[PDB]
Amino acid sequence: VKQLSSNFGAISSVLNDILSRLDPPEAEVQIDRLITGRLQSLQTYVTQQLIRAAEIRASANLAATKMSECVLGQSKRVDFCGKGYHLMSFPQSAPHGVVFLHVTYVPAQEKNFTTAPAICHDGKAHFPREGVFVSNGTHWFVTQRNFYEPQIITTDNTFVSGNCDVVIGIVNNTVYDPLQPELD
Amino acid sequence: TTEILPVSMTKTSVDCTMYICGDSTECSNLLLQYGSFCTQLNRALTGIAVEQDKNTQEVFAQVKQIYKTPPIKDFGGFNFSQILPDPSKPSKRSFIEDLLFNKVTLKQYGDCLGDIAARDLICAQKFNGLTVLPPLLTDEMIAQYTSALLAGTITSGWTFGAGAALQIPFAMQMAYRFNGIGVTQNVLYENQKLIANQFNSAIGKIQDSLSSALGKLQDVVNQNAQALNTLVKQLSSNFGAISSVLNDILSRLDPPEAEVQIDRLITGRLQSLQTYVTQQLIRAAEIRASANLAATKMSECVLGQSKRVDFCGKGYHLMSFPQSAPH
Amino acid sequence: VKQLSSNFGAISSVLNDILSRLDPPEAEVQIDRLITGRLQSLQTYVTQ
Amino acid sequence: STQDLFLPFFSNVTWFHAIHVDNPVLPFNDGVYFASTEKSNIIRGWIFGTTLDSKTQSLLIVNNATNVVIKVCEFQFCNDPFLGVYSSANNCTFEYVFKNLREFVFKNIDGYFKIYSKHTPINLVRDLPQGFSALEPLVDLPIGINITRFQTLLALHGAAAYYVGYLQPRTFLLKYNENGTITDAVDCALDPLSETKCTLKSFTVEKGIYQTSNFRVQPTESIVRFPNITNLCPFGEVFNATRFASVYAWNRKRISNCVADYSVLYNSTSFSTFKCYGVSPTKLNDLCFTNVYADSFVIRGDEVRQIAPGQTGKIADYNYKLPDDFTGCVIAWNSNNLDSKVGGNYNYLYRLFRKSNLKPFERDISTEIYQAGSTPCNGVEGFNCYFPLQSYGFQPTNGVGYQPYRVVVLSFELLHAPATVCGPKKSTNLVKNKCVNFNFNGLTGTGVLTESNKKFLPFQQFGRDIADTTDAVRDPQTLEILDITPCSFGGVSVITPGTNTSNQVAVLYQDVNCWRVYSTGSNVFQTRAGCLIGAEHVNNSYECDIPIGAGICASYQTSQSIIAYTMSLGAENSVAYSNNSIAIPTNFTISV
Ligand SMILES: *[C@@H]1O[C@H](CO)[C@@H](O[C@@H]2O[C@H](CO)[C@@H](O)[C@H](O)[C@H]2NC(C)=O)[C@H](O)[C@H]1NC(C)=O
Ligand SMILES: *[C@@H]1O[C@H](CO)[C@@H](O[C@@H]2O[C@H](CO)[C@@H](O)[C@H](O)[C@H]2NC(C)=O)[C@H](O)[C@H]1NC(C)=O
Ligand SMILES: *[C@@H]1O[C@H](CO)[C@@H](O[C@@H]2O[C@H](CO)[C@@H](O)[C@H](O)[C@H]2NC(C)=O)[C@H](O)[C@H]1NC(C)=O
Ligand SMILES: *[C@@H]1O[C@H](CO)[C@@H](O[C@@H]2O[C@H](CO)[C@@H](O)[C@H](O)[C@H]2NC(C)=O)[C@H](O)[C@H]1NC(C)=O
Ligand SMILES: *[C@@H]1O[C@H](CO)[C@@H](O[C@@H]2O[C@H](CO)[C@@H](O)[C@H](O)[C@H]2NC(C)=O)[C@H](O)[C@H]1NC(C)=O
Ligand SMILES: *[C@@H]1O[C@H](CO)[C@@H](O[C@@H]2O[C@H](CO)[C@@H](O)[C@H](O)[C@H]2NC(C)=O)[C@H](O)[C@H]1NC(C)=O
Ligand SMILES: *[C@@H]1O[C@H](CO)[C@@H](O[C@@H]2O[C@H](CO)[C@@H](O)[C@H](O)[C@H]2NC(C)=O)[C@H](O)[C@H]1NC(C)=O
Ligand SMILES: *[C@@H]1O[C@H](CO)[C@@H](O)[C@H](O)[C@H]1NC(C)=O
Ligand SMILES: *[C@@H]1O[C@H](CO)[C@@H](O)[C@H](O)[C@H]1NC(C)=O
Ligand SMILES: *[C@@H]1O[C@H](CO)[C@@H](O)[C@H](O)[C@H]1NC(C)=O
Ligand SMILES: *[C@@H]1O[C@H](CO)[C@@H](O)[C@H](O)[C@H]1NC(C)=O
Ligand SMILES: *[C@@H]1O[C@H](CO)[C@@H](O)[C@H](O)[C@H]1NC(C)=O
Ligand SMILES: *[C@@H]1O[C@H](CO)[C@@H](O)[C@H](O)[C@H]1NC(C)=O
Ligand SMILES: *[C@@H]1O[C@H](CO)[C@@H](O)[C@H](O)[C@H]1NC(C)=O
Ligand SMILES: *[C@@H]1O[C@H](CO)[C@@H](O)[C@H](O)[C@H]1NC(C)=O
Repeated sequence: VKQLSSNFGAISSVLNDILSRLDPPEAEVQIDRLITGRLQSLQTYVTQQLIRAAEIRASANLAATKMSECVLGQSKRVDFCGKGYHLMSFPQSAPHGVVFLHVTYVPAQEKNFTTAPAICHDGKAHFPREGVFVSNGTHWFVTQRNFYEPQIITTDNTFVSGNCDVVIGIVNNTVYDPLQPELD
Repeated sequence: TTEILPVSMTKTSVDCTMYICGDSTECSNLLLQYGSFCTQLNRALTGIAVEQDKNTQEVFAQVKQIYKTPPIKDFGGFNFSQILPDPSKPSKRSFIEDLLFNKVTLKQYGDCLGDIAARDLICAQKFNGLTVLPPLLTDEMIAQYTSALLAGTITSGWTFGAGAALQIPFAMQMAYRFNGIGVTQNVLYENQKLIANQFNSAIGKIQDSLSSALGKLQDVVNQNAQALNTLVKQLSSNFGAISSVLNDILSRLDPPEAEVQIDRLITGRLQSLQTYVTQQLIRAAEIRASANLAATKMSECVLGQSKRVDFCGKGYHLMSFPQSAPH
Repeated sequence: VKQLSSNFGAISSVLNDILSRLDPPEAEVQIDRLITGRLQSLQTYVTQ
Repeated sequence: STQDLFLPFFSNVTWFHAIHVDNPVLPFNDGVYFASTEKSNIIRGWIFGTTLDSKTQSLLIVNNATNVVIKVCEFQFCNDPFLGVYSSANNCTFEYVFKNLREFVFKNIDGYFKIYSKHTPINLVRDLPQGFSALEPLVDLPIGINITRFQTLLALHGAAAYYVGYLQPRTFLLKYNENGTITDAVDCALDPLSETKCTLKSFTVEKGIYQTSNFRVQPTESIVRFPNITNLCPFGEVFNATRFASVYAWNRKRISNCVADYSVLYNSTSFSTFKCYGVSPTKLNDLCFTNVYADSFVIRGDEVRQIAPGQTGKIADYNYKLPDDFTGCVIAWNSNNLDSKVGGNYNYLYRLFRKSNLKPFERDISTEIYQAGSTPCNGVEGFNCYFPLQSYGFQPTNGVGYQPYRVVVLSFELLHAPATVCGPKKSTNLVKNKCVNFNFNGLTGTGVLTESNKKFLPFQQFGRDIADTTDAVRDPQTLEILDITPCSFGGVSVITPGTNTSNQVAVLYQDVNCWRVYSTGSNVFQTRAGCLIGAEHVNNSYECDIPIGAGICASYQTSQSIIAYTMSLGAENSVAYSNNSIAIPTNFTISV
């Protein structure tokens, strides 16, 4: 709207001022200058609208992917659905857009333990099935990686592979084997 | 294996009157009728310029804890000395970053006075209103960010990307990652020396292949330079006027007859500036898509272990390490 | 192809019609109008 | 926004008193702002003029006890005029018959003397007051004189004080309220802050960093360098020759090494036709001319319109042809007294017949019996076999169309090669290493001149770069090569905490190593982004508030001031790594 006051090299930017005081053959050249200038303005507007629409289109594709993978499922890709281990998401509509509420899980209070890769019982090497071996200082337990829940090392809890001569930091401890008491 | 990504481009600004009129007062009085267009062009350019800093922030500044690598380098036989910062060079850059920075080749008024002008291309640009603005983060700050990311990954695995960094021995982390591709831990623990030797040899191959590659990063520099030099060359067009030189027209012609020629030149030079700004916008959109991809890779390959095929290399992904490169 | 019939403020859109009936000094201004218009058309095509 | 002659904001005005317990003659440069603080009607009027001594014309604007009198005459003004002015007033062309702030603005443009004014109630004792009030048009007098000086007319027996300021061409941003009155303005060239206000087209600026404009230097001197020429051009054997040539065998004469001062023809020669191609007649006095030639002939009066580019007719087809691209002038005058004889003057001739049209600047003198049809002539001249040339019968009693006219065509080149004609203009000294307006052989520009190592071949005068602008020149006096450099270079930025918060700003000069600065002040600090002026540097490291660049940021802190620092990247914490040590979380957090 503001660019309508440009002369573009004509006597005035107002058509009615040119049409009075000038006859058609001399008014035509001035009108032609104004026409060229105003077509250029419209062209610039349309080009910048196209570039902006492309950016909004990329944003909307991202929003559709988030709706599919965070709201309609649980996502394992890191930082796609918030900070932390993603639990669930809820959408809310906003004017011209969307807001996502990401509920995630955050590990809170950490404690230090000494750890070991394997346990050497009887010339055998025992490895955790799905946990880690830790020590409170005097005793040895197996736990899960993301929450502390200590447990006694049993044979239904580890698995054997090879002897104790190859693993770098193996330690000596006993494995319960929870069948011997029952057989007796 | 290595993957190269562009993240940012050169920031530019234009003095519209300096380009169109030079030091001619009459041309400036004539150009006062087109001020809205120069303001509009500069708005578009400033949008591009702030977007570049936003791109760099999104790729490199994810974590705000600047971790330090431990003095004791006991990582189970893995040797990361080639990607950790050298504490003796002025720039605290790793060996590989120093090699990479030497493979891409990127001013006072008294410095170029007389002959030096119009010979040196930068001064020819600067005498016509075309300036290049410096980025917000220096190379040293980006190197600091990358070293923090590296120290986090090799001392705490993937825990520092979800909260506080929890330390774990490096071999036990490697065993965890073997669990994540479907291989039991004992394979790693039994074959640990072989695995460490293979990793060290592969890093050596990367190093020896770089000192001998970065076309994706050189073409961005070349494109920006070529556009600015094309703008400088387009000042010799008549656009249907008697000459392309304002001073030649202003002598030999009186104001009423000089105005029509000056008007032709003004229209032509505004069109040139407009074309430059449009192509800069399209290029900035492409660089923005590339930087979004780089941020996603940093999140999913460096701060975690990815199970999507071919996103983080060829084969079953184990881990990734970032290095900064110019742009 | 269709945009070749625009005058762009010239007497005609056909070069051969202008070149007959007009001498070089007066034909130059009309030809200049046509040249500016057709360069603008090519530019718009390349941008889109 | 409007560009016009205004009084700049915060200027330095002169102050004059009439205190018992001043009416000097002042300059009138480009228009005057006149303010008057009164309570007793002491200031009564003005006189405007050049010499004010009856040799020239002067303007009197006086308020006598009863009337307002405006006169334009030749006055013998008194040395000390007052009320309780002049002696003579001979040739008059135009005639017409502290509690107060009487503001006037006086302008003199294109023969019109323009007056704006406004009156305001005040209550003060001294010093011109604060505030804003726009003056309205009062009168526009068609006097048509050359005002250069002026003098105030006071009255005698009282307390009065008057202030004088001078107008300059400026761009202002004026504000109109909903009633149509100007209530505020911004001077767009006072400050960089004002420049960002002008660009954003608002009176309010938000916090940030803005690019303003490249650093500009205005020229101090003007220089002219023309060759050493002493002789005057031969206007007397070109325009005052006793015999002219016939149009078919037209004459061409070389002209060189002479000053082209044509004002000597003002009394000499009245021209019915004088038209110039490729140059404006008002620039002839400031130019130097290359390859000058003069063509002379005599034609009939009706045929003069044919001596022009792109013409038809027998003169323009068989006798004399001009190029389509012609630079030069055509001059024609009636010569009935010289070239008409009572019996009939048959000395002058033309070509009536030619197989084909002539090329530009081609002469044909061939007298070959023209064959009209078939049946060759064998040069015998009969039916369809005509003598090619024909003669003009010039008699004193011809109609104006049939009378003789003398025609001179001047052909030359401009601003490309060394020249030797060079119209009347006095040369100055050559000054170097300063931005100066310059004129070299008619080519005008602005810039800084330096000694050059370039060696020109003898046939060249100017040197041009890739953008086609002239960057080297041979001096026409000392024959030494000089380089030309622009004097506007370097980027500028302004840092503001917001106009709402403060008016204090900082300025960054991107191409200065700390002087091409607007003001030095204090707190000059050097960064890789440039020289920063107006900010205090601290040794802390905060988060980035306003980005300056190259790692440097700025803020407005606590007394309040702008501080510049190096941005911090975050907290530093080292991980407690060992080869047999793990850390397990014991509780969790649920975060949205
Ligand atoms: C490590 O854990 C062991 C096993 O729980 C702890 O030993 C127990 O201590 C409690 C408290 O005195 C006794 O009631 C249990 O009977 C003990 N169990 C066994 C098997 O001895 C031990 O105190 C912990 N060590 C440290 C340093 O905290
Ligand atoms: C774990 O137990 C094994 C055997 O049960 C220990 O290996 C023996 O250690 C003794 C004393 O250190 C040596 O004299 C033997 O030669 C070792 N090998 C055998 C008996 O085959 C091993 O040292 C223990 N690890 C410890 C205590 O950290
Ligand atoms: C880790 O790798 C570095 C570099 O590959 C090793 O340092 C090199 O060691 C050799 C001797 O084997 C020297 O000749 C080189 O000059 C060393 N280069 C540098 C840059 O120091 C290093 O020995 C490897 N192992 C450890 C434990 O650091
Ligand atoms: C102020 O000036 C005016 C005009 O110069 C004077 O009016 C003229 O006075 C003379 C003398 O009586 C008359 O002959 C003219 O006809 C008057 N012109 C008019 C009225 O237009 C006036 O007298 C002056 N006032 C004083 C106080 O001197
Ligand atoms: C300017 O005033 C002078 C002086 O009166 C005028 O010159 C005289 O005018 C009278 C009036 O006709 C003549 O009789 C004299 O011969 C003139 N010359 C002299 C020397 O007295 C002159 O005409 C006035 N100019 C204008 C433009 O009005
Ligand atoms: C210049 O001279 C040439 C040769 O005399 C002219 O060309 C000839 O023109 C005649 C007709 O006028 C033809 O019959 C010949 O065949 C032409 N010969 C050649 C070699 O072109 C030419 O017309 C002359 N140009 C002018 C402007 O007079
Ligand atoms: C685990 O964390 C929660 C909070 O995140 C603890 O619950 C808080 O306990 C304190 C006192 O122990 C109360 O004052 C708060 O009101 C509790 N908050 C809530 C939301 O109930 C909980 O005690 C922690 N558990 C352990 C074992 O540390
Ligand atoms: C774990 O041990 C390290 C070693 O000193 C210590 O710095 C750190 O604070 C400990 N962590 C906890 C949670 O106690
Ligand atoms: C851990 O380091 C100690 C020396 O500090 C070493 O004796 C021990 O064998 C190492 N353990 C492993 C598993 O490498
Ligand atoms: C505008 O005009 C109205 C009506 O006369 C008046 O009340 C008001 O004070 C004027 N000024 C402004 C700033 O509105
Ligand atoms: C102008 O020319 C006329 C006629 O020759 C002569 O009388 C007059 O004095 C000249 N004027 C001057 C002084 O140039
Ligand atoms: C032209 O020459 C005649 C010849 O005597 C002379 O009378 C006349 O004044 C001259 N005109 C000039 C030189 O302008
Ligand atoms: C012109 O004048 C200058 C200074 O007066 C002198 O040095 C020079 O020799 C003269 N001649 C030429 C041809 O420049
Ligand atoms: C400014 O010049 C000084 C003195 O030569 C130099 O040490 C410094 O490198 C320059 N500053 C910058 C930012 O280059
Ligand atoms: C900042 O540090 C430098 C060097 O460490 C010192 O010279 C300067 O005085 C310090 N500035 C302040 C304000 O303490």
